Amino acid sequence: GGNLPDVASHYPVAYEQTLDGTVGFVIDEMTPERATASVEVTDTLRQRWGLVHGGAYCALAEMLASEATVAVVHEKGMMAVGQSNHTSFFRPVKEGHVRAEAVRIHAGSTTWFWDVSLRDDAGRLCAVSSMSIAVRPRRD
Amino acid sequence: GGNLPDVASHYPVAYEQTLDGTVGFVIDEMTPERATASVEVTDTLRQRWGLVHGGAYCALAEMLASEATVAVVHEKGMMAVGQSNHTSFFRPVKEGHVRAEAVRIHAGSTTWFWDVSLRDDAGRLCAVSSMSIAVRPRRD
Amino acid sequence: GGNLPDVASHYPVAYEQTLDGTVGFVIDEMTPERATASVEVTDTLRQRWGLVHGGAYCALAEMLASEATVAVVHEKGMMAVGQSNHTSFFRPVKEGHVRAEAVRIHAGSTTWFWDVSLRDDAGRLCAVSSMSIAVRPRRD
Amino acid sequence: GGNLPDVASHYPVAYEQTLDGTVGFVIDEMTPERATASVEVTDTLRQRWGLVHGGAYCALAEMLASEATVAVVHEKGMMAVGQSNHTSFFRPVKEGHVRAEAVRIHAGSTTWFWDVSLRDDAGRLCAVSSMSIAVRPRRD
Ligand SMILES: CC(C)(COP(=O)(O)OP(=O)(O)OC[C@H]1O[C@@H](n2cnc3c(N)ncnc32)[C@H](O)[C@@H]1OP(=O)(O)O)[C@@H](O)C(=O)NCCC(=O)NCCSCC(=O)c1ccc(O)cc1
Ligand SMILES: CC(C)(COP(=O)(O)OP(=O)(O)OC[C@H]1O[C@@H](n2cnc3c(N)ncnc32)[C@H](O)[C@@H]1OP(=O)(O)O)[C@@H](O)C(=O)NCCC(=O)NCCSCC(=O)c1ccc(O)cc1
Ligand SMILES: CC(C)(COP(=O)(O)OP(=O)(O)OC[C@H]1O[C@@H](n2cnc3c(N)ncnc32)[C@H](O)[C@@H]1OP(=O)(O)O)[C@@H](O)C(=O)NCCC(=O)NCCSCC(=O)c1ccc(O)cc1
Ligand SMILES: CC(C)(COP(=O)(O)OP(=O)(O)OC[C@H]1O[C@@H](n2cnc3c(N)ncnc32)[C@H](O)[C@@H]1OP(=O)(O)O)[C@@H](O)C(=O)NCCC(=O)NCCSCC(=O)c1ccc(O)cc1
Repeated sequence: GGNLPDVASHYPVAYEQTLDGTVGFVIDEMTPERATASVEVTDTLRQRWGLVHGGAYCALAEMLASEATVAVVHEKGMMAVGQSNHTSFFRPVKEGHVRAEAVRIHAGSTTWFWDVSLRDDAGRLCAVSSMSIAVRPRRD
Repeated sequence: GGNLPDVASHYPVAYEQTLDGTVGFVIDEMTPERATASVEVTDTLRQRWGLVHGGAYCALAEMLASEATVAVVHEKGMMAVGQSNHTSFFRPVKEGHVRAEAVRIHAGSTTWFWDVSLRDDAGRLCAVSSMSIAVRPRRD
Repeated sequence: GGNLPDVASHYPVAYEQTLDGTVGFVIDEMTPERATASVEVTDTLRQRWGLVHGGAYCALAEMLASEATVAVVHEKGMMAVGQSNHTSFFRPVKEGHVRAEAVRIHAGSTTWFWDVSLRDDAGRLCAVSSMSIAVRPRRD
Repeated sequence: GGNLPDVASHYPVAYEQTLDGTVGFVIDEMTPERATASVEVTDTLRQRWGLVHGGAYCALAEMLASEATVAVVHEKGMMAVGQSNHTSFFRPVKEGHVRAEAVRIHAGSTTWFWDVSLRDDAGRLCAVSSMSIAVRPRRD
């Protein structure tokens, strides 16, 4: 349901059961240099004070940047996992959607790096995340 | 609830409906300088490859560091929100628990900083998060 | 001098004696939303293995982001200081120049955020720095 | 003059000519899990406003964490370079010394991670740096 890249015939955990399926992350565009995703804000994404949870912006950035890397590297026999996620918070989001745009800025042999912007429905920049993704040969 | 600090009579979102209650975060210890929390790994905490989601370590650190700041500052008329969350991933977790310990290292008039360590059931350091928490006068 | 913003009649340390003047940082462009600076690589910018010091990219980003904030806020009675500097290193520099471009992405009442790109003489992205700048009322 | 680990018979750049020798960084203790260094504050370490430059704390952290890794890995045929440096600034330093303690918290096959604390002469925690060091086989 998430439109994550189809790079394998089966996956260990079905979309609807994962963190991402639970909060409702959906990938829209996906290219080697750029990917977008969004999510409808519901309480499941919020913390008790009624704001989108800082963790939700982190998770959306993490999935989008990792999977954008997976889309390219899996068929090359590689695995891609987050090694560093630095998200900074500029404006709270209370409702509507959060919309993430990941732009690739470095693609090394061992590390890819993506800048992710997280905007609210008015287009305001509410958070950014710098994602460093480790790329390593798959163990099996 | 998740045992979050009881600082107000009403909260906008019930624990069990927040991202925190959905994934199952529970605070164990809380003092002004040090707090701990933990979560059972379930699929809701995982991504589709079967590992604990990077976002889940970030969210655990974010709630713990923030709420451990709230516990001190709420009664002083202040709000505390995540301003920066830098989480780095050293070893994946596939199953069991993730346990977090937040140690406060700076308590400034406008910013508190917490180092958070995230450990598996074997005690191994799987991730760390450097949490910066903004502390502002509460709005009407 | 290094062409830093001229906002005060006296400064505690002369350009040529600061770390900035010692290594040779010079600001080229400065507007409220965007600033650029550059430095010639000399041994003073290098570490003992002959590469540009990681600290040198961090210092270039720090001075540029801070002073580009000073340029706006000093006349408003505010001081601006680095609060967080996250620099990530993609490709080393052995000789030539390092050129920095800071693009402002958030200008909040208490925090400004700048994305800084650090490029070699070939235009290649060698490092980036996410600069968070605290903005406070100036003390007597 | 810096007491950096002696792991090779010659180096590309002599200590006194490097950034580190110019500002005066000196390593005191050095073990596989922990290293310390300090530097006397002089104008060469300060910015124009008379404070220690944020870049100086970054550079001290960077050299100490990289070289602490070099001390162990060079004789194993590896190179160690900074891949990420995230320094956060809690209190300015105006004079005296800055004293850095690097503690190793993860030693992977490709990445080592060090927490560095930077204290003033009164022992106050003025800055911290999270250093991720890439370890790679040497090319020659
Ligand atoms: C960190 C890393 C090695 C990781 O690689 P990656 O993201 O997968 O990128 P990739 O491996 O594709 O390589 C990119 C470039 O890195 C360099 N590189 C990568 N691997 C190696 C290697 N094994 N040996 C030598 N150079 C390498 C190389 O220049 C490469 O370009 P190319 O020749 O392959 O086209 C690479 O991004 C890099 O070298 N970044 C720059 C590191 C840097 O310059 N840090 C600052 C200086 S070192 C730290 C320091 O300040 C210090 C100060 C004082 C002191 O006493 C000691 C150290
Ligand atoms: C960033 C911040 C202002 C945030 O404040 P916080 O976390 O709420 O801490 P708090 O406000 O409790 O204050 C801690 C100490 O900071 C200083 N401080 C805080 N607010 C102020 C203020 N409004 N005015 C003057 N000093 C202040 C002061 O020393 C304070 O101690 P105390 O005198 O109150 O006991 C404070 O942590 C701080 O001052 N940190 C250090 C910033 C720093 O030194 N950065 C590096 C140098 S500035 C950046 C730079 O490298 C640069 C280079 C070249 C160039 O041309 C320009 C800039
Ligand atoms: C961090 C900070 C307060 C810093 O302020 P700044 O960079 O100077 O920005 P500025 O003060 O100009 O304000 C920007 C917007 O922030 C909000 N804000 C700023 N100051 C305040 C304040 N004193 N009171 C209420 N809202 C404020 C407000 O929306 C403001 O817009 P406006 O209404 O003034 O137009 C502001 O950037 C901000 O609010 N960012 C978002 C913080 C955020 O949403 N973090 C994640 C959620 S809180 C952390 C968390 O996940 C958590 C999870 C579970 C749990 O149990 C507890 C916490
Ligand atoms: C990042 C890195 C691979 C780099 O390695 P390092 O710092 O040199 O550490 P090292 O290579 O020594 O290995 C440490 C452990 O990492 C794992 N690992 C390392 N290399 C590999 C590999 N090639 N294949 C599988 N596992 C590996 C392995 O568990 C290893 O332990 P051991 O079996 O070797 O004893 C390793 O630190 C690591 O795996 N860290 C954890 C990564 C992580 O769990 N990130 C979060 C989950 S993935 C990102 C994400 O959230 C996501 C969400 C949704 C979605 O749709 C996609 C992704």
